Amino acid sequence: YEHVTVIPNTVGVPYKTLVNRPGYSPMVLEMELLSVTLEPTLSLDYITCEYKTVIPSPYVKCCGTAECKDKNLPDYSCKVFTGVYPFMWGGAYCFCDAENTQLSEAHVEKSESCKTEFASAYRAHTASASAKLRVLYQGNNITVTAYANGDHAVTVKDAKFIVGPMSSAWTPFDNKIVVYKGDVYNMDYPPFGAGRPGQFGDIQSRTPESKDVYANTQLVLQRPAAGTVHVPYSQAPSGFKYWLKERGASLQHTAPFGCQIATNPVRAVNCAVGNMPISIDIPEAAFTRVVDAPSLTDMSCEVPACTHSSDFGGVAVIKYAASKKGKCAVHSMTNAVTIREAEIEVEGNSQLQISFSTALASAEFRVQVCSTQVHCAAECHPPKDHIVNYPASHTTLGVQDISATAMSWVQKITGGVGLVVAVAALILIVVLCVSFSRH
Amino acid sequence: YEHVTVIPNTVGVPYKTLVNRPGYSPMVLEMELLSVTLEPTLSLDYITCEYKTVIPSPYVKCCGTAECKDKNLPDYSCKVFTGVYPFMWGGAYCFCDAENTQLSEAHVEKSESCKTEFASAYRAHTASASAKLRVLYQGNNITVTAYANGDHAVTVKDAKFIVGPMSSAWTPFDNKIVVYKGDVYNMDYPPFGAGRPGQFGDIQSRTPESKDVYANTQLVLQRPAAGTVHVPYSQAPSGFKYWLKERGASLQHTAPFGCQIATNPVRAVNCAVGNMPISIDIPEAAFTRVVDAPSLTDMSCEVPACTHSSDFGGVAVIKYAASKKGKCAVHSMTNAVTIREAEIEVEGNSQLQISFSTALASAEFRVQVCSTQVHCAAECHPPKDHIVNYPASHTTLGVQDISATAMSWVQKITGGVGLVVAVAALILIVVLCVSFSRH
Repeated sequence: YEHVTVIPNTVGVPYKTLVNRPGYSPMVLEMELLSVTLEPTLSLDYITCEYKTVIPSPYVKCCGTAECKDKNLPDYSCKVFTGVYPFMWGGAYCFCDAENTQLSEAHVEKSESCKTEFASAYRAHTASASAKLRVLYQGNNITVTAYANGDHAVTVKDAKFIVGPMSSAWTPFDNKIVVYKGDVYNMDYPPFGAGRPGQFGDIQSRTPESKDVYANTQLVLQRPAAGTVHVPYSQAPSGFKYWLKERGASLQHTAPFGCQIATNPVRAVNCAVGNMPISIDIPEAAFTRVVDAPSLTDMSCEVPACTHSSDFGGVAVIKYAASKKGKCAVHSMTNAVTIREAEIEVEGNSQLQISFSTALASAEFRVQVCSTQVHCAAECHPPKDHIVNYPASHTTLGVQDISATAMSWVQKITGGVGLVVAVAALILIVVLCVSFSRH
Repeated sequence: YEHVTVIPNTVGVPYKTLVNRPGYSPMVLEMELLSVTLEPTLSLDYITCEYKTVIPSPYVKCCGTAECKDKNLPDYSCKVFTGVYPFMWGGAYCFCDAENTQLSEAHVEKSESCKTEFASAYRAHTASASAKLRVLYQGNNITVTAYANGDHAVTVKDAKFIVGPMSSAWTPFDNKIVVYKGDVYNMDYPPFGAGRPGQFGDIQSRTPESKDVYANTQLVLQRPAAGTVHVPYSQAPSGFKYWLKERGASLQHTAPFGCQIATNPVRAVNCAVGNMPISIDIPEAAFTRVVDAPSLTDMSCEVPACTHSSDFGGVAVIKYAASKKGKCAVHSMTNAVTIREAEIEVEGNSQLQISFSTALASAEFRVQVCSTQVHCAAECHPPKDHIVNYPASHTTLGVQDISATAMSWVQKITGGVGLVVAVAALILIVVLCVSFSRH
């Protein structure tokens, strides 16, 4: 028997689906999503990290002008400074006090630390959805793991499950993301080979191990002074270190729908978006014939107490004549009231007790037990706790088409006004009938 | 100077662009795509290959009934047959006949051959398009390799090139593809865990090395021939072998737009779809001032021959007076005529020869030789050959462009009819003016 149902894409909340196969006792399956994951497919664009500036010992040519040639190093710079008269600990270094020049050169390369401390610029395309589903099949708690793309059917206890496709293709991740450690950011990182100084991406490489490094640090060599032998320079500070200080909140804290973000690999977890279709193939052996099942008679419902609040604030007690001893499923006949128990055992002429959750001020519902039904009704009190740390178990909130009891006031006013109109209309019609009877 | 152009994605066809930077001599660049690759990102769903049926020696109970035990092997089947009296080469298997029964069992495993002979079922997402561009820059042929997503900067000869984004996101690959050796197919392969016997994907595993194997071969054990111990069975033939025989044409033979398909990695090459924006950052050192360039005066164009053969069969000769020896860039002032030469060397008082390709019946066009322009005209002949082995170098012409100078027939006829209308209109106007002058 193929049964198809749809549940909201929420986590930690059970849903009930009724399986009606004629000739067999009704079956109720309790389904709960334990985890939902959207895993994006990523392609690495580049790695950015802290740069290292390399400055070889300066060359001093005492008598004559020093010269250098262009090099192909990532951000190479070279300059010759004239009129220098450098000193060492033992006194002046250079004999000539004229035509004395210093040759300074420097280049930029990726730091060795880039193998450990770096940010990865990734491109996101599409995501593969998957989920862990708990199903109360045959009274047992069975965990079903499958992809949520309408594929990868899995079989547990001879029951085949197909999950998805998802009703929504929304993801918390943008096309461009940056991953540092456990933190993922929706950052529009600059194009490879065209980074800017003092900003994220000032130094770039395709992979951590690559020797191909782009660098733009605006490294400028400065003149030495006061007889010193140093090689001063002006260079923009690493944009990586600046970014780390100014990262701001990551998607783990800013993403909508309560999405959790994880890395290694990158995942979006338990996003409350859209819904998830589920198709279950149920073996014929899983069904009990109505002739073998218990059949209840002379049933009646009472409701000792009710609070219209979360976590099943209502309680109902139903008296039944068991007839044959056995067990059967219990299901609500309305979406306004949800019953916690999926099934009960019936014996003798005892009463059954079930709990329920509703947003209704007046709980008006029917309960189906062992293929027969009773009518339950109660006035439900409000909660005292304004706020709770768990999601509501009831289906929805009150709507214009749903109201409390003792609302006969609305009917009485509507009826009274409608009567006044009906009478006024009749009086005018009768007078007109007379008017048209003239001549 | 940043120069932005758009060229067609047709590979092997050069396009020229004019760089107009006021104060400097006009520069002409030639660009040709050598290769365009659309490389899809793939995610493996499953591997399918030939299955191996495993049948262990049967068990014969000489005087009694054997029983089967359940097993969790991928397609396990077991049956016990009665009334069997098997023989060996040396005589009957046992003394007892009527109570003699046989137990046969079998299961299915993926073949060890699946390591080298298998088809991979992939899902495709997006393509990381890239291109290899040939550029004529400063008189030299340079090669630029870059991604075509618009986010990759490549600098050559101090000139920065940006390629893309692509004007089209079309790919020859569908969302679901199957790859065997060098052959990629677009097929809706069956979902994992739910294959069908005798069809592709009858036996599946997530990876070639996986021990988790799904199989649906509909293996049924049959009763052995009397007097024998063999184990007969009915099983669907491998769907992999059937698929190999019925594969049909591969995408490299069926794909639109002349796409070439290759595997390892899977990619589409040189698809003639849409166009590709290119942005070039040209350094000031690359430019020559108008005062540095030769000035060309008193020049005229003569066209000794023209055929619209699409092979640059047209020839034009331009007589010029140059102020000094040097080089000038040459560019067509119309899209109907393309000139093969990007630049010409000019000296003293002489003439230069260039070749061109057009589809015009009458080659009326202007040519910019340096800082000045000359007008060319010719009557062009058709080619003798019907078919060529290369794409046309000329562009597509509209209705107003294909017309010859013989179109003066249209003007004479249209003018004649227009004159008749103008006169008839005048006659009516004059009569109406008189008509209201006498009433």
